Amino acid sequence: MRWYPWLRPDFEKLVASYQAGRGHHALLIQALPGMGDDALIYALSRYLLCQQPQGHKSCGHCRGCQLMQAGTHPDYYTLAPEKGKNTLGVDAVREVTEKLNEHARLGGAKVVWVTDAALLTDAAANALLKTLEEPPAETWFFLATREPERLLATLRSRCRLHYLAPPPEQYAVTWLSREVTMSQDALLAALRLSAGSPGAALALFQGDNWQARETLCQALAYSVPSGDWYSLLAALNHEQAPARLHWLATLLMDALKRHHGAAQVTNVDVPGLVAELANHLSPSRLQAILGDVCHIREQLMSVTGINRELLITDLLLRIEHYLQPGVVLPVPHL
Amino acid sequence: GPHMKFTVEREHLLKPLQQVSGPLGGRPTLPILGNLLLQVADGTLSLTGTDLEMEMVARVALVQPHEPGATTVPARKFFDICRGLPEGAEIAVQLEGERMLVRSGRSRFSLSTLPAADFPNLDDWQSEVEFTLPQATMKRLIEATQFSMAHQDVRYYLNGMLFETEGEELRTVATDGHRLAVCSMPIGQSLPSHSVIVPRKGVIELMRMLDGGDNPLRVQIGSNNIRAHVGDFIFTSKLVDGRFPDYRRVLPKNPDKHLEAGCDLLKQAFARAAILSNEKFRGVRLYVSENQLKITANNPEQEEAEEILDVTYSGAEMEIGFNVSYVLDVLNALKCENVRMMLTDSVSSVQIEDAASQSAAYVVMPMRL
Amino acid sequence: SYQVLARKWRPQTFADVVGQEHVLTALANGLSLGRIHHAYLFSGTRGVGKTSIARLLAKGLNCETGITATPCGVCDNCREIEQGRFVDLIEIDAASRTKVEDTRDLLDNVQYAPARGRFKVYLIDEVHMLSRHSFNALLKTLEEPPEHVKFLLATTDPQKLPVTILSRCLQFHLKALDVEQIRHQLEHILNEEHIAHEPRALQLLARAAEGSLRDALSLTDQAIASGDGQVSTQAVSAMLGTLDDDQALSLVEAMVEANGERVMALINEAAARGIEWEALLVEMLGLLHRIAMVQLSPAALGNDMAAIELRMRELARTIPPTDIQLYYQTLLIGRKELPYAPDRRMGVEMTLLRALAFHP
Amino acid sequence: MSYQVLARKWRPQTFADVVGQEHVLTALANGLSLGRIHHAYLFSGTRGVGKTSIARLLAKGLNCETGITATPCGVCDNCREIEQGRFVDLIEIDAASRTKVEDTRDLLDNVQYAPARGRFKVYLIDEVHMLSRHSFNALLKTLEEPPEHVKFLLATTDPQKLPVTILSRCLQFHLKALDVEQIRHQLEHILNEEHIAHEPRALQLLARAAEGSLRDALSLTDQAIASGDGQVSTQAVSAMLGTLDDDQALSLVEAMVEANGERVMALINEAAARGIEWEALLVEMLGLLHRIAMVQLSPAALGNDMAAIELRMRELARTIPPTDIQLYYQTLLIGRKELPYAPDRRMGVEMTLLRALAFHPRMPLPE
Amino acid sequence: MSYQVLARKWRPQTFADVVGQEHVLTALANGLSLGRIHHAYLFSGTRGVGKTSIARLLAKGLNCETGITATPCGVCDNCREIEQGRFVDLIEIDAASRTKVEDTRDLLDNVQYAPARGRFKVYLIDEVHMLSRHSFNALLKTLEEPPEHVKFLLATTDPQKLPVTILSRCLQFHLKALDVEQIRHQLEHILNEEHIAHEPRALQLLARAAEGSLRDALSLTDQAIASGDGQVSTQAVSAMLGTLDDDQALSLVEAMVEANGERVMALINEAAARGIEWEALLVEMLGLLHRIAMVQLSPAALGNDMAAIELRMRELARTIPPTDIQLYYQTLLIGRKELPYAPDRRMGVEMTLLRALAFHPR
DNA sequence: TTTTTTTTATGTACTCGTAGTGTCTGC
DNA sequence: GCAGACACTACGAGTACATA
Ligand SMILES: Nc1ncnc2c1ncn2[C@@H]1O[C@H](COP(=O)(O)OP(=O)(O)O)[C@@H](O)[C@H]1O
Ligand SMILES: Nc1ncnc2c1ncn2[C@@H]1O[C@H](COP(=O)(O)OP(=O)(O)O)[C@@H](O)[C@H]1O
Ligand SMILES: Nc1ncnc2c1ncn2[C@@H]1O[C@H](COP(=O)(O)OP(=O)(O)O)[C@@H](O)[C@H]1O
Ligand code: BEF
Ligand code: BEF
Ligand code: BEF
Ligand SMILES: [Mg+2]
Ligand SMILES: [Mg+2]
Ligand SMILES: [Mg+2]
Ligand SMILES: [Zn+2]
Ligand SMILES: [Zn+2]
Ligand SMILES: [Zn+2]
Ligand SMILES: [Zn+2]
Repeated sequence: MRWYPWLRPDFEKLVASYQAGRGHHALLIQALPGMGDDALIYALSRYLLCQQPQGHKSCGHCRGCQLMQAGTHPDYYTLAPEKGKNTLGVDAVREVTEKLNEHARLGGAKVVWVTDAALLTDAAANALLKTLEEPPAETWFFLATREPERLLATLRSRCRLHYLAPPPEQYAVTWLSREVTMSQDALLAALRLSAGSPGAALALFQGDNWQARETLCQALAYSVPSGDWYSLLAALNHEQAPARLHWLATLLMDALKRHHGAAQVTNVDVPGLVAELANHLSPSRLQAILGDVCHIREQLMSVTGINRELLITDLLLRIEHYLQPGVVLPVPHL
Repeated sequence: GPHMKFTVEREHLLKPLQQVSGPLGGRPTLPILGNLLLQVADGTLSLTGTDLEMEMVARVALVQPHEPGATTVPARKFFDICRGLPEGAEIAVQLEGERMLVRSGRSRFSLSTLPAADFPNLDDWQSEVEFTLPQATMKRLIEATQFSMAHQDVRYYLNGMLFETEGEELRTVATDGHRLAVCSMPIGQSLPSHSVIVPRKGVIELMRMLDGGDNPLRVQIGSNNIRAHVGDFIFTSKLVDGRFPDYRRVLPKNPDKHLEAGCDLLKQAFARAAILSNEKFRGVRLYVSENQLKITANNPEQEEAEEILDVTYSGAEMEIGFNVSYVLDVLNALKCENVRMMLTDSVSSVQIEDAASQSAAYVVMPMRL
Repeated sequence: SYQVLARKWRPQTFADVVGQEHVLTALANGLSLGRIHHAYLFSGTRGVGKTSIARLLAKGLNCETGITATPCGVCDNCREIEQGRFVDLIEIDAASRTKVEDTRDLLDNVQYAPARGRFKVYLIDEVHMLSRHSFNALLKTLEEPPEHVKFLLATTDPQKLPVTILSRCLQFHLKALDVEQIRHQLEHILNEEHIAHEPRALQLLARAAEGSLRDALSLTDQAIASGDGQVSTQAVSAMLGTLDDDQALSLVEAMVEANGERVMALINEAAARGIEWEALLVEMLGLLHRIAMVQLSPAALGNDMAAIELRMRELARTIPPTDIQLYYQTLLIGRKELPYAPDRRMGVEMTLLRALAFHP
Repeated sequence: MSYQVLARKWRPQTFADVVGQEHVLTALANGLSLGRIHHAYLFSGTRGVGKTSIARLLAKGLNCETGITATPCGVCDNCREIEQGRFVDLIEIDAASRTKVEDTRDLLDNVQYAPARGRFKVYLIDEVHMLSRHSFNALLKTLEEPPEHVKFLLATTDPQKLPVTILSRCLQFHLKALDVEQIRHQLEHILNEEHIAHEPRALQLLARAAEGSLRDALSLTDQAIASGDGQVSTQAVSAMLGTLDDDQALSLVEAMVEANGERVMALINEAAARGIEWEALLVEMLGLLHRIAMVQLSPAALGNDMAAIELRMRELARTIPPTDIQLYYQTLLIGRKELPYAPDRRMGVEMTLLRALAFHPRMPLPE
Repeated sequence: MSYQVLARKWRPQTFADVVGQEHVLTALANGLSLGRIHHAYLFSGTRGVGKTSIARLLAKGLNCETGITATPCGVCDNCREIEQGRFVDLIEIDAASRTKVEDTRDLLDNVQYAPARGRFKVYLIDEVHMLSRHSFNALLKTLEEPPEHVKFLLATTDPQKLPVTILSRCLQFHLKALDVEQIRHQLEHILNEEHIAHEPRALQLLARAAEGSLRDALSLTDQAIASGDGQVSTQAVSAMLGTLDDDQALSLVEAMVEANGERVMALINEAAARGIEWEALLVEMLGLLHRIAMVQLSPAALGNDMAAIELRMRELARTIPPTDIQLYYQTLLIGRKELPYAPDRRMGVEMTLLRALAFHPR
C-alpha cells in the first residue's frame, strides 16, 4: 500500500462529492490491479468514518484516525478471503450484513469495504444485493473490481460505478523509472503487459516475476526453432501460472501482429525472440496457439482447484501436435 | 510482588465472595477472563470480578495488619476452598513466588495467580441519573416481566428489557413479538425522561443483587453503562442500543369485552388444559359465554381436553385461540386474587391484568383464525 | 437517502410507475374485483421494478379503505409500509435467509393473526436463492395458505425456481423498458428535481441503461457527481466512453481491407485517446448491421448515416453479404469473450485478428 | 359468494370429477371395490396433475361412512371434514416441514393407537422425496408390516430420490401429464361454471401454455381473467402469453423461405408496432420451423390447435428440403445464442434474419 | 373383506418355503444340525430378496421346542408365538428407528438376563447399517465376549457401511438377487395357491420388470390384480408397465438406430407424458452410446451395473458398426450442447433425434 | 516390499458432550 | 432453602451426505 500521484484528482473529486452529502452510498471502483484501488478506498473510508474538521485531509489526532492506523475500528468492515481460501464466502457477507443492522458503536458513520468484488461467489453477491439497494442511513459501501461485467448484473446495477484512468504511458514511464532502475525498453514492456497500470509493472520488478519472465523467454528461444514445445512445462507450472500464460499470450500476439507489420509491439524488450516466432510459425498456427493459450488461461482462473500440471501439460502437447504439418487447426466457436 | 498478609474472617467473606462470583461461570472465552481480583487498600478489601461487560465489587473491612496490594485468583477454586471451613475460622492469604498461600488453622493451600495488571476494567461514564428505590419494589417490578423478554433471537435487541423513566414514575417493558409485558409504578423523585435497554444477563444479575428490605438500592443509569449500589455491593454492566416498539400501540385501546375470574382457578384450569395440548403448538381455543369460559385443547394424537370455568362475563362468543405457555407464565406471575381478561375481536390480541391493580399489564396475540 | 436516486424516487402509486401497462392493468382489475390471489410472482430483469411493484401491491392490499386498486396515499398503515414501520408485512431477502431453518420458522409463524390490516403479506425478495429444502417447505403453504396471508415473490429469473413453485403462483413478467419510456421518466425526474439536463445526454443515458431503469438512475447520479453537478452532453459522453467520431467506420474499413498496420494503429490511437472497448465493438456491430440492411435496400441507409453515406454505400457495394455476416459473427464472439480476457484492449485485438483472417 | 382461487375452489371432490389419469382412477376404484387395500401408495408424476387430490379422494373413499366404497357417496359426515381439511384422522404431513428423523420417530411412536373416528388413520405424506435418509430408514419397517388400521399415502414429484427399499414395499401409481384436449375441456367446464364469457382460441392457447398440468393452467387462466375485464378474450391471452398466435410467425417463415427481404422487414416493423418481445418472435419462428420438420418426417404430426394454419404447413412440407429446414433451424438457433449480445435485440433479430437470407441455399443474396 | 397384502401373508415360515438362495439355506441347515453355530450372523442382500424373512426363520429354528434343528416343527407354542409379533426371547429391534446409543443400551443390557422361554435369547437387529458410532461401540463390546446363551442376527442392505471391526466378528451371508426364472416360478405358485387367474406372458413380464426381488414382484402383482379386475391379463400388465416404464433411453436409442421415426415420436410423447428432465434424459442417452462404443472395443466393458439390460445392450453393440455409433454420439452431443437455447427442451431434443435419424437409413 | 491420497461453496442432518435452567424434593 | 439432583433443553462439534 502506497500513495500514487495520479490518484490525487480522482480522490479530490470523489471526496468533494462525499462531503456535500451527495455521493452515492455504493461505489464500485474499476481500478486495475496494482493501481490506486486500495489506497483510494482506505483514504475515503478514513475520511468518512471519523470527524472531518480539517476538511478533506486526515485528522490524525481524533480517535477515529487512531483506530484506523491501529486497524481495530468496530465500524470499518473489511470483506476479504481468508488465508486458507481464495474466494469470498457467503458466510462472511451474511455475518457482516447482520452486524450492519447494529448501530454504530462510536456514533459516527459506518463503512463496509470488499477487497475485490469479483472474488465474490454468487451467493455472496446475492446476499449483498438487499443491503446495497437499501442500506442503513449511516452506511457506505466500497467495491473493487478489474471488470464490472464479470460481476453479477443485478449487483453491478445497484452500485454506482467509477473509473480510474490509466496514466499516459510517458507519465507512467517517468514515474516508474524514478524508483525502478531497469532499461527503458524493459520498463515499457513491463508497463504494457500490465495494461499501462503502474504498481503492477513495478510489481514485476519488485518481486521475482521478472526473472521468471526472462527464463520463459530463454525457454521459448530454445524451443521454437526446434518445435520441441515441451520442457516449457517447468517454466509454466507455478502459483503464478495465469500471469506467465498471459506473458506467453502477449508474445504470440506480438508475433501475429508483427506478421501484419503493425507499428507498435507489446513485447519490445525482446525483438529477436518475437522475430523468431514470426519466422518459424505460420500465421494460422500462431493464431490457433494464441487462442488455445488464452482459453486454457481462462480455464485455470475460472474453475477452482483444477490441477494445473495436467492442463499446462495437455496444452503443450496440443501445441506440439499443432506444429506438426498436416494437422487441422481448431475454429473459435460460440 | 509484595507479601499480602491479608487476614479475613469467614463470616465477612463468604457472602460477598458468592456475590462477586455470581456473574462469572462456565467455560470462559479466554483464560484470566475467569478470575477475581482482591485488592486491599488502607484496611479495606475489595473483591472484583468481571465478564468484560459486567463487573462486581464487594468491600469489606479489615482490622489485622496487612499491606495495600492487588492480586488475582481463580474464582471457583477460591470460592470452594473458603467454604466448608470451620465456623469463625480466619483465612490468612499471602503472596510468595507468583503463588497464593491460603491458611486456616493447620490447613495450607497453594494457588496459581496472575499479575493484577492482567485484570481488565470496564468503561467510565459520569453524570449518571440517580435512583433510590426499595429492593423488593424493583424485585417485583422486574419479576412481572422477567419471563417476557425473548432469549436468543435476532430481531431488535429482545435479549433484554426496556426501562422508561417519565415524570415521577418508572415503567418496565419486555416482549417477544407475540407476548408483551408492562409494569409501571411511581418512584417518588423528580425524574427526567429516559428509555434504555438492559440486557438479559444484566437482568438476571440485577435479580441476584437484591437482598433484604434494608437500605435502599441506588441505580445509576446512563447510555452505555448501568450501576447498582446495595450497601457495600457495587454492580456495573454494559447496556444495549436500539429501542423496543411502542408498547402504547401494542396495548389494545378498545377493551370492550371484559372478563373477571379467579387467579388460582384459572391458573389450575390452564395447567390442566396444557397437558393434552400440542407439544410444539401449545394452543387452546376459548369459548366465552355469560359467566362461563370454556377451554379446548387438541394434539396430533387427538386426546381432546375440555374444561369449563365460572367467570364474570356478559357478551357474545369470541372463540379466541392462543398459546398456553404464555398465559400460564403470566398467571404464575400475577399471584393476585382476581384476573381481568380483556378481549376486542376474534382476530385482535388479548389483554391480561390484575383486577385490583393497574400497576402491571400484559398482552398476548392470538394463535389461529 | 440524501440525494441517492432510485431510492428516494421509489414509486408510491400505480399511476406513478413507468410502463408495465399489462401488469398494472391485471393487478388493478384483480384488486377492484374479488379476483385476489395468494401467490403473485413478479419476474423480470434487473431494475425493471420487481420490489417496487411488490410494495405497491402490499400498500393497496392493507389500506384502511379496504381492498383498493390505487393505494390511498396519506394514511398510517401505508406510511408505515413506506417507512418500514410495518407489522402486517414481512420483507425477507431470501438471498440472506437461505437456511431452511429460517424458512421453517417463517412457516411456523404463518398461522398467527396480523396485528393490524386484513392480510399478513410475506414479501420474499430474491426468491431463486432459497435452498431447495426451503423451497419444498414453502411449497405446501403456497398451495393452500390460510385466508389471511398472501405471498409475494420477486426474482431476477424464474429458471432457478423449482417448477412446482411456478405452478403455484400467478406469473407477471415485467418487460424491459424501451428507450422512450426511460427517457421520459428520467426527464420527468430531472424536471421535478430542478437539475440542468440536455436532451442528447438524456438519450445517451437511456441508450446505455440497456432497458433497466435503476441503471438509468444510477448513471444519471454518476453524471451528476461528475461534471459540474448537472447533466450535460459533454460530461455524459466523456464518462460513458461513447464514441461520436468516425473511428468506428475507419476501423471497419481497415478491417475489411485487412490493412494490418493501419487497423492496429487505429486501435493504438483509440487506446491513446482511451475509447472504451465494449462501446467500440458495439458500434462496429451497428455499422456492420447497417451494411447488411443496406444490402437489401439503399433506403436502409440509416437516415442519412450522418454525412458519411458514401463510405458505407461504397462498402455496401464492395463486400458480399456472406463476408459481412462472417465479420458480424466474429465481432459478436469477441464481444462475448471480451470480459474473459487479461485486459479489454488485448481482447479487442484478438477479435480483430480473428476477423481479419477471412481473406479480407 | 366471494372470489377464491380456481386452483383451490375446483379441487376434485369425487372420482368422477378427476379428468384424465384413467389408469390410476380405474385401478384405485377397482381395488376399493374388490376390497384389496394395499397399505402404502406412492403417487408420482409431474407437478399439478392431481396426486395430492387423488390421495385425498382415496382418503375419502377409505373413511366414508357407508363403508369401503369406491365412489364416495356424495358428502357424508366423515367426508365433510376431509373437504374442509380439518379431519380428525387424515393426518396431513408436510414432509418438507418434518424432514428431521426426530419427528418421524414421533410419527411412528403413536402409529398403533386406534383411529378416533375413521376406519383408518390415513397418513398423507406430501412430498415424500424430502424426508432425510434417517427418517426414510425409520419408516421402512413400519411400512413393511403396518398395523391393520393405518394406511400410508405418499405423494412426490420424482421417485428416483427415494431409496429403492421404499419403492419396493409400496404400490407405485404414476400420473402422466394431461393432454392438451383434457386441459382445454376442463377449462371450458370451469369457465362455464363461473358465468364468464370466453373465446375458443383463447382457451386453446391456455391449454397449450401449461405443460400438461392443470393447476398451472388454472393459475394462468386466473391471470388472464385479471388481465381482461373478467373475460378470457383472445387479445388478452395473446398479451399475457407473449405468443404470436399462429399467423404472424408463419408469414415470417414463408417470406424468409421466399427470400423476399422487403416483406420480412415490413413484418418486423409491424411486430415492433405490436410491442412484442423479440426473443419471443425468434422462439416462435424456431418452433414453426421444427413443426415443419416434424410434418415432413411424420406425415400426420399436427395437432388440432394448429389446424387454422395446417394447410399452409403442408405447403412448406411439400416445397422445402429437409436439409434446408435443418439449415434454417441451426442458423436461427445460433441467432438465438447471439441475440443477448447484439447491440440491440431488434438489431440482432434483423441481423439473424438477414443471415438466414444471405446463406439461402436456393435464392441467396446477389454479390 | 380383509384381503391381506401379498407382501405379508406369503412370507415364508419354513426353509422349504424360501426360493433360491440355497447357498445360505444349506449352510444354515448344516450349521444348526451340527454343533457349529457362530456367535453373530450378518445377513446381506439387495432390496427385498429374503434377508429379514430368513433371519426370522433362523430365530424360529433356534428356539423350537423340538430343539435346534434345520426344520422348525411349526406346531409348538414357540413356533406359533414367534410366528406372530409377540414373543419374549426373540427381540426384534428396529435399529433404523432406535439408532441412538441411549435406546441401544436399554436393549443390549438385557443380555445379562437369562432367556425366559427358549434356549437362546436371540436379537434380531433389522437395518443394522443405521446405528450411531457410539451404539456400534456398545454392540461391539457386547459381541467381544458374548454370553453362550445369546445369538445375534443382523440384517442390512449395505454391509460396507458397517465398521470393519464389527463385521470381522460376524459370519456374513450374502443373499443373491433372485433370478427371473425363480421369480416366475414363485409367482406362479403364489397365484395358484390363491384365486387369481393369469397368463404366462403376464408373469414373464412381471418377473422381468421385478428387477430380481420378490417384494417388487409381489407389489407389482397386487397392483396388476387391482387394475386387472381380479384377473392378471397380459394387456393389463403391459399397459401398467408402459405407464411405469423408466428405460425410455434404451428403447429410444434402439428405435433411433433402427430409424423408426414413428417409434421415436411415440417414445418422446410417452417421455413427455411423464415428467422427465430432458437434459438428464439426453445426457444418460449419451452415456448409453458411450457404453455401446466401449463394448465395441472389449466385451468386458459392460460391468455388473447394467445386468438388467445386458442382453439388449450386447445385441445393440454387436449388430451396429462402431462408426455409426460415433456419429450418433457426435450429433447427440452437439444437440445437447445447443439444447437449452432451442424453443423448448422437448422441442430441441425432438429435433436432435430427427437430425440423428436423418443419417444412415433414409 | 513401498510410499504413496483429492476441488469447493453451500446447505442439511444426526449424534454425542456439556452448560444453563427449572423444580422438587427430602433435604 | 437449598443445594442438589436430576431433568431437560439448548449448543458445538465431529461427521455424513446432497447439490451444483
Ligand atoms: N417501473 C418503474 N417506475 C419507476 N421507477 C422504477 C421502475 N422500475 C424501477 N424503478 C426504479 O428502480 C428502483 C428499484 O426498483 P425495484 O422495483 O427494486 O426493481 P426490482 O424489480 O429489480 O427489485 C426504484 O427505486 C425506482 O427508482
Ligand atoms: N386430474 C385432475 N383433475 C382435475 N383437476 C386437477 C387434476 N390435477 C390437478 N388438478 C387441479 O389442480 C389443483 C391442485 O392439484 P394437486 O392435486 O394439488 O396437484 P399436485 O399433484 O401437484 O399436488 C386441483 O385443485 C385441481 O383443480
Ligand atoms: N426367499 C423367499 N421366499 C419367499 N418369499 C420371499 C423370499 N424373499 C422375499 N420374499 C417375499 O418378499 C416379502 C418381504 O420379504 P423380506 O424377507 O422382508 O425381504 P428383506 O430381505 O428385504 O427383509 C416376503 O413377504 C415374501 O413375500
Ligand atoms: F433488482 Be431487481 F429485484 F431484479
Ligand atoms: F403437489 Be403439486 F406439485 F402442486
Ligand atoms: F426388508 Be429388505 F431389506 F428390503
Ligand atoms: Mg429486488
Ligand atoms: Mg400436493
Ligand atoms: Mg428387511
Ligand atoms: Zn480523523
Ligand atoms: Zn393507505
Ligand atoms: Zn362420503
Ligand atoms: Zn416348534
